[PDB]
Order: sequence, then structure tokens, then C-alpha cells
Amino acid sequence: GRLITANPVVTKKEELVNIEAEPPFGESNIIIGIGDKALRINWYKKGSS
Amino acid sequence: MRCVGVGNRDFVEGLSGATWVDVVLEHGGCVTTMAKNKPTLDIELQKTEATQLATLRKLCIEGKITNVTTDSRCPTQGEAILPEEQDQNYVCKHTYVDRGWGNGCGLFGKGSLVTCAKFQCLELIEGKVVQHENLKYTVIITVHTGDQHQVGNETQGVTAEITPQASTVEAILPEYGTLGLECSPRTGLDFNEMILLTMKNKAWMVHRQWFFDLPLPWTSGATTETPTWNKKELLVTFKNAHAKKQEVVVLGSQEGAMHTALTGATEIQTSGGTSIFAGHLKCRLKMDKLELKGMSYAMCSNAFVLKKEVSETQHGTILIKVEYKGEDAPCKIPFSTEDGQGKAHNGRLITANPVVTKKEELVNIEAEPPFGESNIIIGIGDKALRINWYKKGSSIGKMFEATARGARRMAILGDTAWDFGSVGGVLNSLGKMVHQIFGSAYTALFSGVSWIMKIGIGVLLTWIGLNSKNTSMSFSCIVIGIITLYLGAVVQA
Amino acid sequence: MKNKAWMVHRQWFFDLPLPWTSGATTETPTWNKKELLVTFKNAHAKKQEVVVLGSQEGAMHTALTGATEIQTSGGTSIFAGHLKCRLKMDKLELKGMS
Amino acid sequence: TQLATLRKLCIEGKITNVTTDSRCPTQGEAILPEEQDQNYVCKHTYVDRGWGNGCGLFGKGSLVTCAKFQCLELIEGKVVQHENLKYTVIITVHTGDQ
Amino acid sequence: MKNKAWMVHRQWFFDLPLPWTSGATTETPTWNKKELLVTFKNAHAKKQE
Amino acid sequence: SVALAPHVGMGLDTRAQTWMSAEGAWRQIEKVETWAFRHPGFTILALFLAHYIGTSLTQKVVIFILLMLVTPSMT
Amino acid sequence: SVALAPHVGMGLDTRAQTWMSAEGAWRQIEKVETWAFRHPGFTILALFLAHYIGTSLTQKVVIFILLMLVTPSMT
Amino acid sequence: SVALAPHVGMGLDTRAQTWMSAEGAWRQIEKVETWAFRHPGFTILALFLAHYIGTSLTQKVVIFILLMLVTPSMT
Amino acid sequence: SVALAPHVGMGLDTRAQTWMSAEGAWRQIEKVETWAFRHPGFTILALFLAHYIGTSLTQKVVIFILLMLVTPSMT
Ligand SMILES: *[C@@H]1O[C@H](CO)[C@@H](O[C@@H]2O[C@H](CO)[C@@H](O)[C@H](O)[C@H]2NC(C)=O)[C@H](O)[C@H]1NC(C)=O
Ligand SMILES: *[C@@H]1O[C@H](CO)[C@@H](O[C@@H]2O[C@H](CO)[C@@H](O)[C@H](O)[C@H]2NC(C)=O)[C@H](O)[C@H]1NC(C)=O
Ligand SMILES: *[C@@H]1O[C@H](CO)[C@@H](O[C@@H]2O[C@H](CO)[C@@H](O)[C@H](O)[C@H]2NC(C)=O)[C@H](O)[C@H]1NC(C)=O
Repeated sequence: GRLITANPVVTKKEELVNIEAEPPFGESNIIIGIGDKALRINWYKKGSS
Repeated sequence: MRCVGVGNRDFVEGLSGATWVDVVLEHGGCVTTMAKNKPTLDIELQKTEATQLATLRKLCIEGKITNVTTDSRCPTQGEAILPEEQDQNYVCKHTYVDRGWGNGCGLFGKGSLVTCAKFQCLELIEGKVVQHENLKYTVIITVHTGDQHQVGNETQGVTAEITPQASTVEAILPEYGTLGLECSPRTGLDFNEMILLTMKNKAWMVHRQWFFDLPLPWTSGATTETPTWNKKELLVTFKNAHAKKQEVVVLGSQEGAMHTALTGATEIQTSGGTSIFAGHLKCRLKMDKLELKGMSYAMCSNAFVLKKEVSETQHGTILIKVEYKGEDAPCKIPFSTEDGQGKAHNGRLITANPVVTKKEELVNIEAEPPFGESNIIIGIGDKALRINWYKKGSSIGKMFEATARGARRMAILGDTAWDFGSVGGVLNSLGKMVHQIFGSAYTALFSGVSWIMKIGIGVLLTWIGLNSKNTSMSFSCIVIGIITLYLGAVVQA
Repeated sequence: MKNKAWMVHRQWFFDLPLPWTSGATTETPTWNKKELLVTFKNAHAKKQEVVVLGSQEGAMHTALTGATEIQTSGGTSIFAGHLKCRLKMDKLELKGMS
Repeated sequence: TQLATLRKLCIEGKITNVTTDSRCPTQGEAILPEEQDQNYVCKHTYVDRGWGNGCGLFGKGSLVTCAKFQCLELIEGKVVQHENLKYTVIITVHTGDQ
Repeated sequence: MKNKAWMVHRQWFFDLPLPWTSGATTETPTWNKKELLVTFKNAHAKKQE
Repeated sequence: SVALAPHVGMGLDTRAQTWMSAEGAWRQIEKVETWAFRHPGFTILALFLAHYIGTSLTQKVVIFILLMLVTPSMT
Repeated sequence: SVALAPHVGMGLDTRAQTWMSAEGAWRQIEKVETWAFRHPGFTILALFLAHYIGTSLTQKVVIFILLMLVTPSMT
Repeated sequence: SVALAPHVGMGLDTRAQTWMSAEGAWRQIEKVETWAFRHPGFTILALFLAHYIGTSLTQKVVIFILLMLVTPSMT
Repeated sequence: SVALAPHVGMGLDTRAQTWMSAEGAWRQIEKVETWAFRHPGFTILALFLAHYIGTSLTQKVVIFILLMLVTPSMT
């Protein structure tokens, strides 16, 4: 899975930040943290290469 | 919820590595996971409910008709027009009738005629798609602890909510550690291409493109006070009679016809908030943290007594109900399966650690016996209770039964069934890939074919294969015909 | 039907998958082949639930396509028929021949 | 003029008094006392029974669930006696009136 | 039967044609398949007995 | 009509019994049999058509079966 | 069901328009077309079956048409 | 007497309805069918016996049908 | 009736003598013999059928025995 938004930096920590990413064609789990507190998003992208 | 005797329990044993097993959970039946030195679990997907539903299109079934109008023209004068044709509320059709001096027209011949009547639908059917990320998969996980009351008890277990927002959930089992569920709620039933219509207090799950192809007048489904019905000509029928006047009447309540047209469509609960039964989930079981209860206890030094006769599950598994008459209440139940004429330990427990918790409490011990006559010992010493049992059938019987069960699992589930009980595997993944390709190719060919028509095409393919000189084509036709016959004989579960 | 009658060929009305009666104007009828309406769903093969299939009015209206309609207001009046009257005009005189 | 009702199908149906009897797998077919009642409609199915269902022996057990049946609306086919017809031929005179 | 009892194969017992009921020690039960012990005969075509 | 297009043969197959699976499994076969037994004359016409188009017995049988199935169902 | 056996093709034909003549004349054709356009994959399978059973072009076309008509209608 | 020898073969017959004609017409065939369903292996045994004795299809078929009619009835 | 389907051949054999073993061992053979003795002409008919359907002597005798066994028990 690629990441379109080149560098996801949080500018202020009060304003919520949005990221655009390109997941793989299979089911994929996206992790946006470092530890076990990491928010985990799983997406299933229907289609074929 | 600790189902035994459900007849679809689908034993799953083994772990790939890093202590996890990939399993697929279906509404009908459980999964029984029994690894080495881990508590055994009888897991299943209890219910899936959609929290919020978005109405996408609402057909109507009954119809009332009012305000019938009619305009006519003389034969040559052309088409007749009512000012109310442009009104979307009214439905009407042009017909040709004969006019003359008796009808007030000065010129004989066939004249145009249009008769427009009001239309409103008394009852409606209300198809409402489900957002794929407002689901809630409720997996109920029992502990298979050998309690007294849980033999088939459907109200005892641990509940874990699986949603696409938070798929990975660690369900904390009581005194057995925290099982790890890494699930995949996004690949079950493809609710995107489903519409889930509601009829009236009876909802159904229907494939998306069929609800768009129902010959009933629809609406936008915008929760508007006054709807605008499209293709209203499907209900109202315009009879030209003897080609002298046109009369319009409603065709009637389409409730029975729609109920008939819903054959083969899985039903669904709609009481209160909607609760989708008849679904499957692909939770992957991570059993890193599962401990056993009594690994620290001692062995029972006293005898046991049978309180209910042993019985055989449909899957060949016996169940044992013993009561421990001894003072050391926290303990372990010694359990050795002595074979016929030999002390070979051929039978194995399906309860990981048969443990007595209290002197008064009974305990249910589940164990798979050998295919022959086999005694079973529940105690220590010469005063040990010895259960005698004769499980019938052969290992070839279990092999055939498992092959048929797996073929059915592949029939309903498709490619996903390759991932049921699939502990890692590299050959298994290649088999899943080739099955994905062939299943997509087959589903493209045989979509929308009936119960009997599938069998007919399968017989035709088999006959073509038998009479094909080309060895490759003959083999391909025979192989595809056999599986087509199977699918025709198993379709519409 | 209900205030809408039709002319149907005899052997088709005997072949409608709907539960019949004797038609004896009896207070309590005895419906035969009642299994056509009620549907028995075995669910997950653990319990059986029975529900009615619903009003067959629209399906019957559809099944009546190609069947000539008929008036039923008041006493029945069969339109859409043919007769073979043979005209004997022996006694027909003209008005103004004189 | 006069119509004789010959058979009356029904179109809607209401269902009441749902009953159910079950047997353990080997014990055979289940019976409700109300099967012999022509008013009720019902079908035998096989369900799984066990210690959670109260049965002592695991397996698939028979089950029959009989429910009352009455038809709210009916369709009332009524044949016509071929000698109670009345063909009304209207004969104009074509006199050249205004 | 009365003071005599036999061991019969259960499937054969279920197969033998005789009117049967639930056996729930209820006076005046209802016998399923009770047509086996009644015969209806036509006196030519006049009547029914 | 609506009943003429049942929701059968679609890709949604699960464990639970579908709506009227048992009743709807054989309705088409039953209606074909009823039409065939109520119109026995068409059987010989179907045989005639199959026999003057099927060069081989397999083609004859295929055409005869297809004609027997299609005509009541197009009714 | 009831709708699966329309009162068409019977011997009672008169001058007056039958019940839903105009609507019921083309319902079968319309449903066949809708099923065919919603399941385009089956077209090539029907062509395959017709081609490996029809020795002559006329037999091929007859079998292909019959397969195209029967399968949606048996649905 | 015993039911094994019913009074069905005697030449005496008349217009009037015989005693228990409706049941006794199909009683024997019903018994044969239920015996065949109960014990399906003897179908395989009779197939083998007919195949190893009947040279012609007529011979094999007649032996198979007679053998499947005798065993349920001679029991 | 129920007497036509005796409890013979069910796999429940034991050392104890069964109910009416002596009579039920030979009731069937007695029935066959008495029918074949009260209706001699069927012997001629069965001989004709066996001769004209049995190519070999073993096939002839098998057919003749099966015909003389099925008919008394199909009465
Ligand atoms: C459609 O028909 C209805 C009734 O059939 C008409 O309703 C009339 O409404 C006026 C006032 O709005 C009343 O004075 C009449 O008594 C009503 N007629 C009745 C009750 O028969 C209505 O006007 C017609 N047209 C429209 C456009 O609705
Ligand atoms: C299923 O489990 C529940 C809870 O474990 C059982 O309910 C218990 O029943 C016993 C006696 O039957 C009572 O002494 C307990 O107080 C109950 N606990 C509750 C209600 O929380 C139930 O009996 C079990 N079996 C079934 C068939 O439900
Ligand atoms: C069928 O169900 C009805 C109601 O569902 C039962 O009616 C009961 O009748 C008795 C007296 O006849 C009343 O005391 C009850 O209150 C009624 N029940 C209600 C109103 O729910 C009826 O008994 C049932 N059985 C039969 C054979 O009709």
C-alpha cells in the first residue's frame, strides 16, 4: 500500500488531520500508530490489477 | 455458544505458528478449536446486525386509483391530450377507438383516446441498502470448561463485537486469558451489492441488481410526503373493451406475487433494529494468551460416578457426565481411553483440562473415542469408573463424511472456504488462488441458472465429455459436468 | 374474484395452486391443499416457524391474462360472446312501398 | 340468470394456534393430535436435538408444527348452467330516421 | 399385545401399517393414519358404506 | 410480472434455508408437468419437430426436451 | 405459483380484448431480455452447448435459441 | 385365514365392487416398494445376479425385476 | 396388511427360539406349493415363458423358478 499524502505531519495537535492513502488490491490493515495503541484500519479494496 | 450436537460444529485443530489459526465463522454451526496445551473453544458468529439503514428505493405493492379523466379526438384530428398527462401523479395510455355521428364526431373512422387517472400506493416495500461500515458482527465465544449446564446451552459464552471500525478485538475469557480475534468484517457477503428490502414486518436479503429489476413502480426513497411514482403503468391496466371506450382498473395487491418472487432469497429478522442472520465471518483466532484453568491443580484420588448415560454426537464424539465424590474439590480428572483388548491411548479429549470445581458440581467431559469398541476410564486406581462404548463407523466413513462436508463448505462459501482451518500454508494459498480464478470463471458462466437447469446443463456437459474424442476436452467437460451436478444438487440451501 | 369476474376455461381453474373448498355455502369450510399458502421455514435446522405467504390477489390477476373479462354488476351479464341466430325474413315488409 | 358455485379457492389467509411436537432422533416421527383436524395445515421437519434441547440422545429428531388456517378472502368460481342463459339480440330497422 | 411382548426392529415397527398416536396415556386420543382399519365400498354406484 | 423473475441462481448462498426453498424448488417442474398432462397433444408435435431436426439421437432428445420445457414456461 | 400458469393458449378466443392482453403479450419476452442482459455470461455457455451439439447451422440456431429461452424461464 | 393367500386370482368376477378392492389393488406393490426402500443393498445384489446370468438385455431385465419382486414377497 | 410384511431377515438373531419359528419357516413354501397345485395351468405358462426367454438351461430353470415363486406371492 502506497501513501499519496507525502508527509503526514500534525501541525497543531488540536486540529484533526486527514490522510489519503492507496491500499493494496487485497484486504489490508492500515496502522497509524507506533505501539499497541495504534489505530488499525482494515480495508478490502474490491477489484483486480 | 458451546454447541454440541448442532450437527455442523466443524472441528478445527492445529496452529500454524505464532499460535494462531485462520477460521471462517458461519451462522449455522460452530467451530471447535482444540490445540495442544490450550483450552478448547466452541466459537461461532451469533448474529450480525446493521445499526443504521439508508433507504435507497421503495417500490409499492398495492395501489388505489382516483380521478379518472378522458379526452377523445376525431379520427383524422390526431392524438388526444389531457392537461394531466404532464402530472407525474397520474398514469395513462393512449388508445384508438371508433367514432361517428353516434359518438358526436362528424367523420367516421378510428379516433385517438387517452384516459388519465390518479395513482397512489397504499402499501410499499421499502428497499434499504446497508452501509458496509455500520455493521456489528457479534461473535459469541464459549470456554468449553466442562461445566455442568453448558452441554448444548445457548446462553453461556463471551460476546465480542466485530465492526469494520474496530475489527481486532481481544475477548477476555474468564480465568482463561484473553483470546485474540483478528477478524475481517469487510469480506463477508458483500453487503455493498445487496439491498435488504423490508416488505411489511418481513424483510429479506436480496442481491442488488434484482431489486432494480422488479416490475413494480418505484420512488426515490427520499422520505418525502408526496412521492412521485415512476413506471406506474405496471400496476394499472388499461382495457380497451370492444374498441369503443377505455376503462382503467388497478391490478391489485402484489404481495403474494412478490412473496413468490422472493423464493431462494435468504430471510432476515427485522424485529426492532434489523439483525442479519444467515451470514459468514472470517475471524482469525490468535490464541497466544489462552491459559488453562487447572494446570496448577493436583490429580483426583477418589472415584467418579456417571449421572447421565453417554451419547454419541452426529460427529462421532461421545459426551460424559460424571460427579466427583471426593474432598479435594479443586482437582484434575484423570482420563485414559483404553482401547479394545489393548491399553493403547487411541482416544483423545476434546475438553482440554477436565477439572472438577466443587464437590457438589457435576462436570461434562467431551472425548473422541476410537472407531472400534473402546472402554474409557475416568478415575485412578482399581476403583476407577470405566465407561464402555462402541462408536460405530469406520475411518473411511469419517474420510467420506469430511470430504462431503468440505465440498458443501466450498459450495456455500466459495474461495473463502479454502481459508477455513487453514493454518498458514503455502500450497493451500496456491489452491485458494486457482480456486478463486476457476470460481470466478464458473460464476460468470452459471449465474442465474435454476435448481434443475444447472443439473440439466451438467448432464449435457457430462454427455458431451463422454462422447468427445479430444481427450483434453472430454476430460474437461466431464470434470466440469460432475461439479455442475453437485452444485445443482446443493444449491438453494 | 371480488366484484371482478372473468370467463375461464374449466380445466384451468381446477389447476390453480390455491387451496379450494367444495363450494357448498357452508358456514365452516374445509380447505384442501392448504400447504400452498402457508410456508414452513426450518431456519437453521433447529426449529420450524410457519408464516402465511400473503394475499394472492396480484398473482391471480396476473395469471388471468388472456382470459376474457366479464361484467358482474348486479346479475351477471356475459359480454364477449357469439351467437348463431339464423335470420328468416319471410314476413319483412317495407314501410313506403305504397 | 342463475349461477351454481362449483368450487371456491381462497386468496388471502390468516394463521393462528401454532403448535409443535418433537421427538428424539431415533424415536421416530412426531405427532400432534391436531394433524387429523382438517382445519390445520402442517409439515414434518427434521431438527437437531441434544442435552441443550432436553433430548438425551444426540442426532436429528423429527418435528411437526401444526397451525390453524382460514381464508379471509376467496375467489368463488361458479359454473353457468347452459340452459339458464339469456341471449339478448337487439334488432334495429334501419328506417332512415334522423 | 395384552400379556405378551416382543423385541422388534424399530424401523420395522414404524413401517407396519396401523393407526397410531403419541402414546401419552390420554383417554380418547386421535389416531393418525386411521384409514387402514376402515374400508369404504360402493354398492355398484348407488351408495357408500 | 414480479413472480415471473424469482430470486434464484443469484450469488448469495448461505447456510440458512432460503425463503420458500422447499416449495420453490419444484414449482417449475410441477407446472411443466401439469401443462404437459393437460395438453398431451403438443407432445407429438414436439416429437415431430425434434425428429425432423435432430440428425442424431442425442440432438433429437435435446431438442425434444428443450421444446417440452420452453413452451409451458413461455405460457 | 398462480402467476406461473397464465390463462393463455386456451381455446376461448373472442372479439373483446382479454384481461391484460396488451400487458401480458410481451411480459415473457421482456423478462427473458432482462435476464439475458443481466447475465451476459450465460450467452457464451449457450453458444458453446449449441455449437458442440448442432451439426448443421439450423440445429445450432434452434438449440441456442431454445437454451436462451428456457433458462430464464425456468428461473 | 392368513393374508398370504388372498382371494384375488379366482376367475369369478362381476360388475359389483369387490371387498377391499381399492386397498388390495396396490397393497402388494406398496409392500414391495417399502421393502425395497428399507433394504437397498439387495438392489445391488440383484443387479449383480442379473448381470452374471442375463446375456441379453431382455434376460437381464426380466431376471432383475423377478428377483426384486420375489424377495420382498417371499419374505 | 401387516401380515404380508413379516419380521423375517431383520438382523436380531439370538440363541433363543423366535416367535413361531416352526410355522413361519414353512408358511411361505406351503403357500407356494398349494397355489402351484390348485392352478396347474400356470406351470404350463411359466414353462413356455422360460423356454422362450431362456437361452441356456440354467437361465431357463432360473426363470421358471422365479416365475413359479413370484406369482403365488404376488396374489
Ligand atoms: C378527484 O376526485 C375527488 C373525489 O372523487 C374530488 O374531490 C372533490 O373535492 C371538492 C373540493 O376539493 C369537493 O367539493 C367535492 O365534493 C369532492 N368530490 C367528491 C367528494 O366526490 C376532486 O376534486 C377530484 N379532482 C382532484 C384534482 O382531486
Ligand atoms: C444454561 O446456563 C444458565 C446459566 O449458567 C443456567 O441458568 C442457571 O440454572 C441453574 C439451575 O437450572 C440455577 O441454579 C442458576 O441460578 C441459573 N443461573 C442463571 C439463571 O444465571 C441454565 O439452567 C442453563 N441451561 C439452560 C437450558 O438454559
Ligand atoms: C387458539 O388461540 C386462541 C387465541 O390465540 C385461544 O383463545 C383463547 O380462548 C379462551 C376461551 O375460549 C380464552 O380464555 C383465552 O383468553 C383465549 N386466548 C387468547 C385470547 O389469547 C384458543 O383457545 C386457542 N385454541 C383453539 C383450539 O382455538
